[PDB]
Amino acid sequence: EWLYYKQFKTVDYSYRVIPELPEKYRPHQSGIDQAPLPDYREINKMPQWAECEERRQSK
Amino acid sequence: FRDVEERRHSRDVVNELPNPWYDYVAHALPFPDRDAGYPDEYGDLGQWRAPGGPGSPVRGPRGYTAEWRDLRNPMRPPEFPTPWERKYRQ
Amino acid sequence: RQIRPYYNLPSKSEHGRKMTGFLTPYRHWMWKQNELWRNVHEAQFEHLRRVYKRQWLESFRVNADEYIYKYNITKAAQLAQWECEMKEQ
Amino acid sequence: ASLRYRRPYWMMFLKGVDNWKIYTVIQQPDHQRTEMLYQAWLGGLDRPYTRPKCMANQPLWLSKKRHMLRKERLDGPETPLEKYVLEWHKKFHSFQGTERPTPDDLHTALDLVERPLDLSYALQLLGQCRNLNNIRFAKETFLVFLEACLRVGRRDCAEYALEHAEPLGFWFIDEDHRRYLQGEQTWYKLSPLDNLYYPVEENAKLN
Amino acid sequence: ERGLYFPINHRIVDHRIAPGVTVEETDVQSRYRRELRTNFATGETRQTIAPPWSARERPTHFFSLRLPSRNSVTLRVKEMHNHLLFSHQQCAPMLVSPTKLHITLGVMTIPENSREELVKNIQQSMSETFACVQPLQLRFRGLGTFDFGRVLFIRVVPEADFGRLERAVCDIRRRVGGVLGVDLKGNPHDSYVPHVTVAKIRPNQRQQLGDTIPQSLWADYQHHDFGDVTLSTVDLCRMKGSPDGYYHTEGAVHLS
Amino acid sequence: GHYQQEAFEARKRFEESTTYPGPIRAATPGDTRFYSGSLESILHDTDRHYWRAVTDDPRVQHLIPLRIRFKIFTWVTSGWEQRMQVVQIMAPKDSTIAQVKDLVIVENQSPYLCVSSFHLAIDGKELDPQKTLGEYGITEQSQIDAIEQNDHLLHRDDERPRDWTVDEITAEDVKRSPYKEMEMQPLQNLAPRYEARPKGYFGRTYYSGMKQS
Amino acid sequence: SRRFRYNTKFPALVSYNKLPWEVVNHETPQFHMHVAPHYEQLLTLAASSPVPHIIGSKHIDVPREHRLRLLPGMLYLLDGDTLPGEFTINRVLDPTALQYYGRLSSQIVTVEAVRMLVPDDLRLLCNCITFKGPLHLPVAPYASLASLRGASSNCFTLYHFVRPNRPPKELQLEKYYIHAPCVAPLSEFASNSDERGNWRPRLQAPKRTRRATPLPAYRPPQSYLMGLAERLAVVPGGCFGRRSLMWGHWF
Amino acid sequence: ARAVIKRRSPQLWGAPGAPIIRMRGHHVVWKFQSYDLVVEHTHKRRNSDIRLLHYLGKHCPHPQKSLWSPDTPVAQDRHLFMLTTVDIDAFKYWFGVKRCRLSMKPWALLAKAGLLPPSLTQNSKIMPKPLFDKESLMRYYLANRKDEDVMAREKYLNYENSMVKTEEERAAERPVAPYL
Amino acid sequence: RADPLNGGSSMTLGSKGSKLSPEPHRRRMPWTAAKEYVPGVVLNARDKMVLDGVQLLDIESIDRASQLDPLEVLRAVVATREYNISTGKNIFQLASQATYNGRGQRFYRKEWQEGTYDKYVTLSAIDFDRDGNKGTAYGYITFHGETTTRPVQVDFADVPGWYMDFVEERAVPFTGIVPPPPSIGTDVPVDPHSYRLKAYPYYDAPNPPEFVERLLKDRGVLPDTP
RNA sequence: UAAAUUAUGGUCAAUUGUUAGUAUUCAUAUUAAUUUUUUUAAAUGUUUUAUCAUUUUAUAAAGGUUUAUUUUUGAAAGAUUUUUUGUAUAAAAUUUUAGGAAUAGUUAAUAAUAAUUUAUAAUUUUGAUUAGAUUGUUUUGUUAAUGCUAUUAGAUGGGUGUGGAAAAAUAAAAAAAA
Ligand SMILES: [Mg+2]
Ligand SMILES: [Mg+2]
Ligand SMILES: [Mg+2]
Ligand SMILES: [Mg+2]
Ligand SMILES: [Mg+2]
Ligand SMILES: [Mg+2]
Repeated sequence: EWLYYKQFKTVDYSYRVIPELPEKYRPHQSGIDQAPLPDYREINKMPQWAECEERRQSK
Repeated sequence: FRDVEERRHSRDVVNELPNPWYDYVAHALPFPDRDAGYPDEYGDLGQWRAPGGPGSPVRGPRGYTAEWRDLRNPMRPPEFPTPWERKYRQ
Repeated sequence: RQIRPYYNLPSKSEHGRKMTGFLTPYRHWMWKQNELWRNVHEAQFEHLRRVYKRQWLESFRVNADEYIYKYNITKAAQLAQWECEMKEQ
Repeated sequence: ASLRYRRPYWMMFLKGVDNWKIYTVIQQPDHQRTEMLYQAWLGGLDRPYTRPKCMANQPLWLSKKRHMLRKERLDGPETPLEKYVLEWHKKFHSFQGTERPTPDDLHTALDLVERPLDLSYALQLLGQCRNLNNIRFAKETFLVFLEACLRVGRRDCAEYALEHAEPLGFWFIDEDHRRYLQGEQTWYKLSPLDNLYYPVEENAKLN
Repeated sequence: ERGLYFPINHRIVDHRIAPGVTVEETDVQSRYRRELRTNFATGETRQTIAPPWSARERPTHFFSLRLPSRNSVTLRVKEMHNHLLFSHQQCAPMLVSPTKLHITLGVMTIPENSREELVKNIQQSMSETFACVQPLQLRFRGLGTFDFGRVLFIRVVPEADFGRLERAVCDIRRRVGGVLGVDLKGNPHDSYVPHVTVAKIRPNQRQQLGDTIPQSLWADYQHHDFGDVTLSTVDLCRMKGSPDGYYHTEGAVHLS
Repeated sequence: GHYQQEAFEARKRFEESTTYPGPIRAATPGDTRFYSGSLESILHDTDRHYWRAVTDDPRVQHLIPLRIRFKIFTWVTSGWEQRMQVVQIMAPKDSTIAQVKDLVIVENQSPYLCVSSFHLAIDGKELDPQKTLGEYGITEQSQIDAIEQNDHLLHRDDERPRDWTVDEITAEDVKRSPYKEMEMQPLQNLAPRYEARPKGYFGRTYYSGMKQS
Repeated sequence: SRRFRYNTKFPALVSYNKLPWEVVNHETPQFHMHVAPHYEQLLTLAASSPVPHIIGSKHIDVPREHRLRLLPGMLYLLDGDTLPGEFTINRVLDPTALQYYGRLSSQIVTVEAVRMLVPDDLRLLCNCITFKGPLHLPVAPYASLASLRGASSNCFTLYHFVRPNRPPKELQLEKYYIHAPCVAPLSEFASNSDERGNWRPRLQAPKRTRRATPLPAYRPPQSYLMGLAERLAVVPGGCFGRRSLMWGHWF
Repeated sequence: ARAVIKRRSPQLWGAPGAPIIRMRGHHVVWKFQSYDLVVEHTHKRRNSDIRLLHYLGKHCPHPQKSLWSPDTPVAQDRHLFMLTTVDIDAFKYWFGVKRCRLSMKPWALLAKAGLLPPSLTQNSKIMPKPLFDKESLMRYYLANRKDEDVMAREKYLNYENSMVKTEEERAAERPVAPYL
Repeated sequence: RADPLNGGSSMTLGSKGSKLSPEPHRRRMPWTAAKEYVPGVVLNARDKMVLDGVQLLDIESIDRASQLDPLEVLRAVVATREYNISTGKNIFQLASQATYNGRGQRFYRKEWQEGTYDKYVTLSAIDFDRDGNKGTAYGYITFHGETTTRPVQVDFADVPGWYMDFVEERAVPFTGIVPPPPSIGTDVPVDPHSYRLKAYPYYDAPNPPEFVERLLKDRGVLPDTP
């Protein structure tokens, strides 16, 4: 228990969870750009099992 | 527990004997009953003064009164002829 | 403190305390027993509380009204003394 | 051990929120333009924006607008089923939805299967109707599901639904539907109109 | 920022509201310094108050010091009328004509049956009371209100021969109300407040005029000084307004 | 309760006394504005800031301190709360309910109360603007509510103001009304900073007279 | 905790820490939550002893003018089903609302229907509850409800007028908690009853040769428990009772 | 309710809490050390005088030979002595009327004096703590229970008023002839 | 204050209790009211090892390349179901299976039926939010054959500790209204053969012998040898 | 404007320098101190709880203040089926520098007013305000003695204002709900 709480800067060792405040706390200031837009046609290509089951559907 | 205890307590004779500590509160008042040895209006210590004197709280105050009758002339022989020693009455 | 034994209900959590106070029925029964015993103690204890309370109240009655006796006599005396000093005045 | 005296009163009973100390210092100018940049990074707005005074969470309307501006996947719907699944996510997964699906909507959803891909889709819908949404089925539900697993020529899933029907929550399976999967009755159902046995290959004995 | 953080005049607890209410249930808001605004500011004056049975009946006759001709008072009250009427002419019915100005020393109800016995007896007692009193020089400055701002009058300052008035009045008070039982609207063991009534709102008037004389009229004349007057003449008057053009006078006494 | 009728009856018997001389105002003191303590306490008019052992003659009360209740929407950080604000006048004994409305309108110092027309009512029944307090038996103790125009629309989402927690506040309404005054966008000293009560204060169910769990 | 004396701390105008004023919304189930347990008590009263304005012969009629200074708070019972004029009709079919009328429908007259009626101008309300069949209470002859055909044609209605969005005070139900005895159990011994001779007294307790059957042996509970409910100040069930008596909680 | 708790000397409830009777003395060499019985609040400040309700007494924890009394061939009296000064009017006031708390060590003391029964913490580790079962206790209770009125009157005399008036002092206090 | 433990007796701080009164000790914090709570941590805590070797998808992964064999989907659904019952069953998981959403049935939590504790809840009505497994549940509490007058929100309806027993007699259609079950002292004449009272206000249970053995073998009365 | 006695009462005031014509508290004395010496302090992990939360745990950091610092019970004590009360924030005294001049969000009335309400305003030579020094009204030393000469330490503004009360960011030696 106490080891777990120890990682927190609680001044009195009070069993409370107090986080820290990093200089960069948010993605944009950490250099990270906008989440990359998904190519839609590439993820809409039918999977392998679906193609195999189409092959045994025509059989 | 209370009952067994009351029983063996009332059974012993050394009890039924008043215990000054257990029984009462001698004085409940925050101030003392009589003056003990505290400095006076002049600042003098308890040892330097005896209470009851001029610093103490005041005591306050046609025909004849009832104090007229009890009095009697030394010339007349008194009530019960108590054998006073002459030297003492002198 | 409230004693937390090892056979209390273990809480599996990494975000908080490792052991929740929840009792095996045995622990509950036990606790009840111990606490009965201390009840036995505190019965007599508070009994003595209120006993001393009435003791103190009664002594206060008696001594305080003895005080009022003596005191009233005193202030009656002073007041007599004053109205006399004013007749003289 | 409560955070009562560590953080501003309005933050009481605050949970799940990431690094709450942030929202303590947001008044300060640099933290505030940091947040302008962050909201711009999240996008969905015309203007430079910042969340209101003491709010730790984002506004309901704002996150709703974030949710509705988020482009769904499957831009290519071909089968009627895929159309209906997109409509299904529209209606029943809408942000803070009051409404909940009906067994009839699941029957409807399950009747549009053609290819095995659509079986996977309809089946995940069914998965959400049991586990996520908690919806009791009807008798004809297993009928539907069964004929659906027949349409695609995969009968594995049907008997896998039989051997344990309690987790999937089919509370009634007519005994003949069991037999058809266990192999006892060549046919699962007879179409009254057809007066023939289903499926047709078993009906080859009926001819 | 320009004063105390909590101005001292704004610290107010209302004890006529139940305890605990203001802490939890609701807060009570009021402009509290209209009520706390004092008897000097409002211009109220506490007259001897009538017992209910006496309060029921109209007063009939009153004692008055008659103002002589050529007064400082009458003149300045005329000046005040001029000013008031130039400001607001809605005052016109409220105002008392300068002809009727008199000092009111007390008010009384005489029943109509015993009328002559009472007027003769009163007149006599009055003449005996005022036998020794020489004329009275009194000072008038300041305005005040009776009956909830319906009656507007000129105060008689206790800076002068006023003292004598107070004994004098309190004697007739103990004769007229003490000896022969007569209805003085107050207690005979209490002294009346002498005044010169300037504006008044009667019951009939009250509908068109309003329930109280707005303080905006007389605010500026509130402390105005009307001057000194010596008074030799005491009257007992019945109130009839058409007999001589002055209050009808049932009795008179000369101070000399 | 018992007090009210005890003192009413006492007054009423006092008025029927054939013989009474009347009180002596040298024996009937007023009240003091000067007493120990920092706070200025307003009391009953039968009561004094000193100790008066003797019971004074019952007087009719010419200024009746009416209390009139309103509903306000108080902004707390979590969202809006509907709570109660009393306005207290001193209304002359014989006054008309129209005049009571007028006195009430002048006495309120809060910008959020009197915006539209309001009707006085007692236990939900409207009062005639025409008649006297005498007729309706209005006393200090009597409970008087006040009902605005839009108040019967408050069960909707329109008339009830919109909290920036769940609702868009736009450049349309940033320049108008309590929203404008409030300054939604946080400043360094945090603007007018309103009282806040958290979301889990009453639990999952809000405040009630009846215990719901 | 006791309520503190006065607020000198914060400006009055701003009002600061104030318990919210509870207001009853008629659109939600919560409305009925408040109103229902009153109705039952009310009907109970009507079953024992008379109360004056409870029973009207016909629908009350008032002008538009005097509408809101007469109606609000009014509660009266009628024989038939007729819905007040100029009132939009809302059926209450939502189950959560219907739910609170459970006790009233089981142990008093069965509830046939519930209706929320709102005036066209929208500022007035009428809660209309239609009961079916005879009371499951006994009805006194001199009692109010004895003047009604719907009790003792078997349907009859309760009508309650109220303003919307008001505190659950000024719907006036609390005047009705006057309590009169049901004389049904003693009706047996009155000189009017002919079954009073079929009565026989037990003056003396009968000789008993057997003790009460002993309770089944106690099984100590097997799961984890939250600790002494005594020390946690939990009343015996988390239900009712005093924390000093711990009866019926586990051990 | 302190943001950063004072970690070393915690208590229960807000300070100043209910008054508690404590033993305290400055620390020194064991040869000279004395203690003070003190009624004070629950939360102490740097100097113990700031919250101090009353001063109950000095207690010296050093067994002493009694040189004040003459050397006495009596066996028991020549055991060493332990000296303590109790103020018992203040004690009975504070404890009884004001309802104090008690730390354990002062409790042991006042137990020795006969003001209190021995404490909860004084353990002969010879005996165990007792067992209990309700049916046996019930048999013992049905066996012995006194009358209701006797018990009520005992509670009356112990808790409420003790000093009562016999018929005699009534008869002696009621007025005689000229006003009778 | 209103209801102390053993009256005020102050001889130890622990003598009072872990809470001084049922009622909230500060007026500004109402939720401090004494309830009967439940071990939420353990009873939520669902088993994530049940989801081992499964291949779940997400809600918004609708992609063609993303989803899987219908067989894989089925064992995924079964794994998820087993994951949700993995602790106990939530009310809303019990109620959706019963007729009429289980209106009228008696829902008892495990610990309410063991020991001298006897309590259950008759269901008055249910609101399913869009997510099952959560919601609001109202009903009547019945404690030792004594029942509530009006319905109440059932507390801890979401925590998975609940059992019930389906009876056709108790079922109510959504049209009608769930009646409160009769409190056995008042509405129904008290009968011994129909219902016997487990425990009453001054009662408490006799000592189970294994506890006694254990406590003496603890305190060192009865010996215990390694 | 008279003595006094039924006699020592009412409980201890007692000063110690060997100088250098004379005038003036001034070198070398005793007591008390600093010079002067490890026999009284002490180490870090406060604690429960219903679980990412919520209950318990309120005056030793610095800055330099002389017309200056002032307060409740709603927490706990605390007893009991539910409501119940009123008293408080204000002042008066005591206030330092060898050679001495002006100070200022400013007084009082109004009022839950007025960054422009009204007024012949307020503090000061009976010593102000700035500025130096300084921790304020039972604590010591010397002495026969009115004196002279010490006394630490601890309350340093506001800015989502929680809490009964701000006393709230190492530095105990206060047992903190079995
Ligand atoms: Mg308390
Ligand atoms: Mg400090
Ligand atoms: Mg300085
Ligand atoms: Mg001073
Ligand atoms: Mg001061
Ligand atoms: Mg700061």
